[PDB]
Amino acid sequence: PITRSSRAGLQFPVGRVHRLLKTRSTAHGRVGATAAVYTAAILEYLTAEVLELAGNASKDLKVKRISPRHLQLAIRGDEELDTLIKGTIAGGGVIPHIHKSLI
Amino acid sequence: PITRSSRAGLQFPVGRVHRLLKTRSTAHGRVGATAAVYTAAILEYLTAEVLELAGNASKDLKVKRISPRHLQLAIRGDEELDTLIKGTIAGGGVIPHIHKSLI
Amino acid sequence: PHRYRPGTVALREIRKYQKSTELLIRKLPFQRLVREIAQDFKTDLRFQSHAVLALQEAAEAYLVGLFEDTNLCAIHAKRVTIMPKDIQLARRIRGE
Amino acid sequence: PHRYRPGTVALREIRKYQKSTELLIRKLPFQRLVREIAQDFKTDLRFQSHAVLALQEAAEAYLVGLFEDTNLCAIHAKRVTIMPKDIQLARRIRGE
Amino acid sequence: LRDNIQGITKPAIRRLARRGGVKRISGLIYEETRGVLKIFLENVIRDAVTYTEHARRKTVTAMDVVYALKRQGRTLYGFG
Amino acid sequence: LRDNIQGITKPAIRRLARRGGVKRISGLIYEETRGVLKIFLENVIRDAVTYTEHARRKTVTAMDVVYALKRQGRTLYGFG
Amino acid sequence: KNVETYKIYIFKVLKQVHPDIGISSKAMGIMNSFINDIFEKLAQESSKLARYNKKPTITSREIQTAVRLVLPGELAKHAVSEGTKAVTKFTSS
Amino acid sequence: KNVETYKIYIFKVLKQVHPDIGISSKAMGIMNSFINDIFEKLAQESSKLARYNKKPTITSREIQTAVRLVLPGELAKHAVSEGTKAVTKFTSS
DNA sequence: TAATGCTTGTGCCTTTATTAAAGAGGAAAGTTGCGGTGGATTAAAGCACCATCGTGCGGAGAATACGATAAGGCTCTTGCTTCATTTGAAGTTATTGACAGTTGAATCGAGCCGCTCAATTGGTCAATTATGGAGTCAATAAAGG
DNA sequence: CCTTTATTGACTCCATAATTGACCAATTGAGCGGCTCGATTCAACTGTCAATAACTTCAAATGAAGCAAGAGCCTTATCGTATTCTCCGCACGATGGTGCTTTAATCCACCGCAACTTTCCTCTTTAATAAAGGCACAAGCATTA
Repeated sequence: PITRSSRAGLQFPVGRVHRLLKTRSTAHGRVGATAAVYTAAILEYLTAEVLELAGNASKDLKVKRISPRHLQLAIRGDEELDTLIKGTIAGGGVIPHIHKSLI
Repeated sequence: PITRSSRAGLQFPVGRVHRLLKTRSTAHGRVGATAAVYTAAILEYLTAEVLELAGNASKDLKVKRISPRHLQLAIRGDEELDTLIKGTIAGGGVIPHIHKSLI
Repeated sequence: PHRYRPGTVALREIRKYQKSTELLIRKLPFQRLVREIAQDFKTDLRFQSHAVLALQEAAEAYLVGLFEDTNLCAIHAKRVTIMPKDIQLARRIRGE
Repeated sequence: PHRYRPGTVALREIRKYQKSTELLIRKLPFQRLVREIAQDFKTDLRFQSHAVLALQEAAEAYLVGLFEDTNLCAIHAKRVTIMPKDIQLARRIRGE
Repeated sequence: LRDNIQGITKPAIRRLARRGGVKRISGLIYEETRGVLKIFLENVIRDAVTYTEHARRKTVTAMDVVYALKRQGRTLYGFG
Repeated sequence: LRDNIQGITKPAIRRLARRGGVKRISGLIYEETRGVLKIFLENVIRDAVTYTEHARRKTVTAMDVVYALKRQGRTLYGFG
Repeated sequence: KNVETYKIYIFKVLKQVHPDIGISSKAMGIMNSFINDIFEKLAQESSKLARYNKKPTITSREIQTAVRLVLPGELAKHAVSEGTKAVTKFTSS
Repeated sequence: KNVETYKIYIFKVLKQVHPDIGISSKAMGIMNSFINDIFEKLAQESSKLARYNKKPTITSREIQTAVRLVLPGELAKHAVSEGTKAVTKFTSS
């Protein structure tokens, strides 16, 4: 048996995503396999982007583990991820910034 | 044959709303009849409220017809409908208001 | 000859344009501008007339609302003249 | 004796609290306030601890964002002190 | 088509400001407004053209504009 | 429970203003902030209690709070 | 291909409320769009509620909860009153 | 009852990008929530697209259009490239 | 205050175009029965939420001296408003012609359902390493000189 | 710039807690086939969108002149800020008690599916009356004195 993920060269599960799409479909719709492959590929891409930025931010501070603070810094430092992710991160804090006229 | 609308004492259609709800359900859902009755009653209530306010606004201006201007006036003059309806009305204009410091 | 002090005819125009409901921008320049903008996304597009009309209504409503916000921002700073900084402040607070 | 000019310790606190990530309001008063507010919607309710924690985090984030907007509004009017009118203007432009 | 943004004349901007209750206007307001309008139109037209391309068509329809406006939380009534 | 809104002391409000980059604060700010916080809490708690009542329960769950926050466009991560 | 709208029922309600006032075509289209928007919101909220509690059937309880979540205050209370009255009349008929 | 999460696959991706960096439990939960949110948005947009054009089935075309509608600019371009590459590899395998 | 220009609200003719009324037909809602899945009911057991005490210490409340900021007033000039003259481009009307949208069949391709196998993923346990506390030293900045 | 004093980053060590690796089970994804519907291709009608001229006239451009509003500077007094002393209630640590949530089995009840009948809701045609354009016009405001 060969998994669909190894067939498409992915790390994320294709069968699980296909099952979730089928569960969430409306009024006896249908879902193809290429849809699941596409969705898994995009999820993997977004995860890799966020994790790469977070790991670089972590290495900037000379630590070996990622915490919510590093995720907050990585997301708020990137414009595309800032637009995409509008949510609140628990324990993330804010980006240090002070206005010029207050100094 | 007795229609469901006359059985429930409504003007809006119950069968049409039930069919639409059944169409919009997701992944082997089910819809009862009381749901359709409830939805039709609420739609009728909202329509009656908006039409009553619009007709009063129309009579304030000594006309015998309702236009988008009257709908805009009625909706923006009522806080509940102002919160509920945030859309833009084509041909409605604005509510006449001027600031005290500009006069 | 007869002359009016500044701000009187402005108030008359404010009262006159707040009572009407017609469109305020000409149609042909707007259609040309929309076509030029859409040229950058796909080549040789065709437009339906009601599409251009809907775009014009939405744009005019957006601009009127933004000008109301700008007027509030200008009054807050003890002025009657609106400046680009007020537009920038309103757009920043709105999240744009 | 040794004293500091006004605004120096304020800047130190600004730099200190922008670097940490902990909660700033005490937990027991917030829990009591939440229970009192919920008393008006249903009688004899029970609360899970994580629910109160989530409410506190959301409220603190909301207040910090509102204070950033208020600071912008105060700077626009050539001031360094924030006033209730700035909060009112920010909440009006936000659509609240 | 080139340099069509200048077709939005200053009198039209003045009328739009009048409808909003504005009494006095500066000189750079017109350029600022032209830029803002261009950004807004770019967003809406991009979404509408995507909707048109999905349906394998070549003409932009008013319903594509309606959907594109609704996507950004700018629902419009009277054309749907 | 009565008069618990005053349990949000002014040092806590000062710390919250410090985190937001504020340098000077007036005197009525504390009352204004208390009112604003009360309104926000009322909205969120009303939605959460409705969610709890639908499920035929008597205890408020963190997931009800998460859903109530997501309803008003205030999505929160770390508790779901 | 015929198109389905609510114009007949809007006319019936208007003649119930104001016997001697008419309506134009643009206003009728606007009201049709508004009704469609409200129906969208209600159906969406009901589906989400059914998903959260792991029950596949939409009942008047889900509709009532969705109405309480969507409409504000006095509107919600009066709408709940009308819906309950209609359901009682339907069952008792 | 077993609960489904993406922790294993997030760990695999992290070990791909940074072989010598770990992750805590809170950060992993946050990432799980973020992935769930993105999946929700994509599925919602695909369903709406299928409804508009009267096509019952969801294909990679609907997913591509939904991705173009949801993600901004360069993110959308790169994501489309990766998705197309994955689909081509899947079909050719 | 006051007249007097001037612009707007009110009354009337027009005429017209836009909403109310009627008709055919076709699309959908009501009726009845049948089966099978989903909602409501009851009991148990365990976990979770509330109430009690102790305590002791770090944060909160009140007074104090005071320096710096918001507010008010005056000058002033440069930029934005009002008005005329001339022109140029938008708006209206009628006309061609081709392109693209829509509809109707035919057909091949693909997704769903169904049972078995076995590999994959979730939960539990011990640990070792990265992280927080505490103390100390040196580098940096601030208040007065 | 210099000196003194308070503050914070960098270094070291110690404890510890929390992330990683290993092992059991229990869950669902892959496989193969049969079948039926849905996306794709092709042809024909035909609706409408883009391009053309001809003409008018009303709004847009430009300039002159004028006036008042934003901006800068100076003064004041009051009000938030930094510091010290006292106390007070919050957070940490155990301990009961109970009530509310979840799970499992059962019963019933109600909703979807399928075919037939009928009646009601939706495009097409006519009109008649309410509303915008034009004319006339009284009256209430704006302006210089």
